[PDB]
Amino acid sequence: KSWVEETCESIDTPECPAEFESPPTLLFSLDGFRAEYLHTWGGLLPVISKLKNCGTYTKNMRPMYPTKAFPNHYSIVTGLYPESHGIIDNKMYDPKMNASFSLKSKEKFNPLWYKGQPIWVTANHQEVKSGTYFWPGSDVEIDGILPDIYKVYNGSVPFEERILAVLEWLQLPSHERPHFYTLYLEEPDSSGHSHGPVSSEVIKALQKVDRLVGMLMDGLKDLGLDKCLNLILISDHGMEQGSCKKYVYLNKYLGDVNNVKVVYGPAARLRPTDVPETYYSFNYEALAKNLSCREPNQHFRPYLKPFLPKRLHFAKSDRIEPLTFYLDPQWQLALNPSERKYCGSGFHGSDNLFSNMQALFIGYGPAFKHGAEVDSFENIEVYNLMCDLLGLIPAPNNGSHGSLNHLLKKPIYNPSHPKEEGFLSQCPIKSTSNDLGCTCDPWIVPIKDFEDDIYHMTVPYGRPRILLKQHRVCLLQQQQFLTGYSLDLLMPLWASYTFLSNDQFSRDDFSNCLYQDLRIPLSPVHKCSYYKSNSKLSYGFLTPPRLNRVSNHIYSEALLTSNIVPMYQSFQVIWHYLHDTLLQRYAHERNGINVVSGPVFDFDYDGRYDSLEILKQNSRVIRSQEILIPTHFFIVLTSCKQLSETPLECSALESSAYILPHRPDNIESCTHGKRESSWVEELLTLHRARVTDVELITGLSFYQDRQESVSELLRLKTHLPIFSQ
Ligand SMILES: Nc1nc2c(ncn2[C@@H]2O[C@@H]3COP(=O)(O)O[C@H]4[C@@H](O)[C@H](n5cnc6c(N)ncnc65)O[C@@H]4COP(=O)(O)O[C@H]3[C@H]2O)c(=O)[nH]1
Ligand SMILES: *[C@@H]1O[C@H](CO)[C@@H](O[C@@H]2O[C@H](CO)[C@@H](O[C@H]3O[C@H](CO)[C@@H](O)[C@H](O)[C@@H]3O)[C@H](O)[C@H]2NC(C)=O)[C@H](O)[C@H]1NC(C)=O
Ligand SMILES: *[C@@H]1O[C@H](CO)[C@@H](O)[C@H](O)[C@H]1NC(C)=O
Ligand SMILES: *[C@@H]1O[C@H](CO)[C@@H](O)[C@H](O)[C@H]1NC(C)=O
Ligand SMILES: *[C@@H]1O[C@H](CO)[C@@H](O)[C@H](O)[C@H]1NC(C)=O
Ligand SMILES: [Ca+2]
Ligand SMILES: [Cl-]
Ligand SMILES: [Cl-]
Ligand SMILES: [Cl-]
Ligand SMILES: [Cl-]
Ligand SMILES: [Cl-]
Ligand SMILES: [Cl-]
Ligand SMILES: [Zn+2]
Ligand SMILES: [Zn+2]
Repeated sequence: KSWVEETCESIDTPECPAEFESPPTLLFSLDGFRAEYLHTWGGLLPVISKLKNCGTYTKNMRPMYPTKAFPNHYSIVTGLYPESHGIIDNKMYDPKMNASFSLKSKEKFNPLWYKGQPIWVTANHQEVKSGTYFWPGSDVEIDGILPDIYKVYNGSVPFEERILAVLEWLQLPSHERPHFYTLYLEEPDSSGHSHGPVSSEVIKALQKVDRLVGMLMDGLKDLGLDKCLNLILISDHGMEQGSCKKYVYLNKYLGDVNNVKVVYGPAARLRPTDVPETYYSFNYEALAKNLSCREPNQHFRPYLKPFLPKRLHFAKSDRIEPLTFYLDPQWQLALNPSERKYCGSGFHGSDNLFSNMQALFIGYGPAFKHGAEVDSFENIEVYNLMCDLLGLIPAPNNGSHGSLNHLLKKPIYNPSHPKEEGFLSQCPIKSTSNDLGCTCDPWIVPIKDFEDDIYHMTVPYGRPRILLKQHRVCLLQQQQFLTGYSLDLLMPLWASYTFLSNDQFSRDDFSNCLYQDLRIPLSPVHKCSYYKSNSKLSYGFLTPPRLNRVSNHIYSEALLTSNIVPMYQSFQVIWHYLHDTLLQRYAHERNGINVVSGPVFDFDYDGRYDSLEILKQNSRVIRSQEILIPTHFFIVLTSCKQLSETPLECSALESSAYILPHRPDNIESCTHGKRESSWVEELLTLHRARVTDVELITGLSFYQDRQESVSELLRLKTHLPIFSQ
């Protein structure tokens, strides 16, 4: 009898032959196996269906951007974003190397491309052997290390021979046998490209790899290993149907230029042809602006790379061109029709939250649960998991160690909340009152005399913790919100408040009206007079003064100088619509929301909060005062899973996070032709982010006082919703 015909039985303990002290881990990639293939054609794939039903499965493993083979395979084995591990696409130009990378060039074997630490190198350093039958990077000497057994990539090797070789490796004596293995097949990616994802050729390709996995499982059973091996069946990305009618050609807007090179496809990038001499002097911004808002409902958008949504984490590599393009589902871009492959084939590379880009993940073996279906997770999380399976300490990476513990029968690593590394103080009322130059309207109720339940109301999940190392913060308590105030930057790092479903906003105006918070040092850029007619810059509020839960008028404590941030007039359009219109609707839909908002400073576009050194280099002198202008603003919205519960009494949390670019115009949204502001909601959706994304870029940590385990909270904070096509 074959493995697939046996009944599914629980493997609570590894059932291993005498020559095996612990089960190995095998990482098995089916290139271009989009998650939906199993959703729809599972009945035709008996082998992979048994792995899913007898193992641990997610409907969608989220890939990394761009959704191509080399970035994503190397992300899986490093736990790193492509921008950090250096393999940002299958084809790259490095201006400092003055060298081009591609899959059919000898540069593919040059170790200088491959950063980070792949799991076989991690294993080597910790006395664990590896055998790789193809995997990007595995035929390259990385950190002076090669897998104990490896194969130089050769796509012509029959799939059966690859599986048989691994099965022979598993028969090696213990002192030479690897503990970690890889297998890689080019299908169903090959048929998806040549014939499209919805084709009889892809179905044949899916049946072929299903029989090949069965061949693997049958071999393990013959060796007595089918209950002594942790299998991770995975893919690098999904597949989409391209069209010649959904292809953007830049020469429509630029003319038939030849001084630029465009990496064609859905995640296209642009650089001058005269490199490296002009790689940094080229006027990318002028080119980006010439390509912006040219068509109604334009299906491509130019982005200078720091302006891409942070959730993509696609900017901190010199191999990522300063100009990139973001493409709608099914759409691709090239310089002209001669600079691209066939426009009607299957393709991938698009936004890693598009449903058809989602990837496969099944875990099967002693370590994995039986019949468990788990929420989506990113493939950068798998490196830590394989480390736990192999008894390895992981190298530093972007996965959140412990966030996949719910996949395992018995979690290996027990995660902790990060320590608060800030310096916390109390801010005393010890500021001499000064004229702010404000002209408050008569209906603004002043703060004439400045001199537990409220705390829980404003931070019902616990206050955000300051991860910023040695940063000086004091907590400012108000009746309706809590502020984490930076004494080093003289502006608030976050404000937290709860917006109940029946709470009303005030209609009154409050222009050019502030009250000096006598608990903080007075700065010239705290005053109304500084921003008066300041064409360069205005100010905005973290907590909305119109929200007043007790009284009918403007909430005067929200007018404190500790509650304002520098803010462009252009961004005020977004911020005002968010708070005057969207938040009220979200609170109706969610039965209230808790809100935390604040500034972000990521001037070096690495997705992490900036050092003091970096902030000093990016300060601006405006109206004879040094001022630090945020690069983004964050907002985190939290409510209950059960709609009968208000945010102060959640049995379980629902979280939405956003990292909004703080730009001095709204060219990103193409608003010249618009007479209503719903485009603000589209901008929010595009720039949604994991809670963990916000934590990394602000040095803050949320929800630490909740009773859920740390791993459960990591699951909440790493989640990101998929755009359903
Ligand atoms: N729109 C479109 N794009 C295509 C088509 N055919 C290929 N592409 C693209 O060219 C790349 C080369 O595919 P290949 O068939 O020549 O080699 C395959 C495979 O042989 C190769 N490869 C896989 N592992 C490798 C490895 N370890 N080393 C070197 N090359 C490797 O990667 C390629 C698939 O990864 P990919 O889809 O992200 O990139 C494709 C893909 O993005 C096509 O028909 N239509
Ligand atoms: C994703 O995880 C990466 C690995 O932890 C992380 O990259 C690391 O970033 C730090 C901080 O920039 C670098 O640390 C050192 O950088 C230079 C040395 O080159 C020093 O001047 C610094 O003081 C510091 O010691 C690491 O070199 C870097 N590691 C790698 C492999 O890139 C990324 O930041 C993470 N990405 C996100 C968005 O969180
Ligand atoms: C960059 O490398 C290419 C090799 O493809 C070479 O032709 C060119 O002269 C080099 N330019 C500089 C400035 O080094
Ligand atoms: C690739 O493998 C095939 C066998 O499947 C072999 O004929 C061919 O010579 C190999 N290529 C190289 C460069 O070794
Ligand atoms: C278009 O590009 C030119 C350079 O060729 C630049 O001077 C101009 O400012 C750009 N147009 C816009 C609207 O930015
Ligand atoms: Ca930064
Ligand atoms: Cl790099
Ligand atoms: Cl390139
Ligand atoms: Cl278009
Ligand atoms: Cl492609
Ligand atoms: Cl195990
Ligand atoms: Cl709780
Ligand atoms: Zn692929
Ligand atoms: Zn492909």
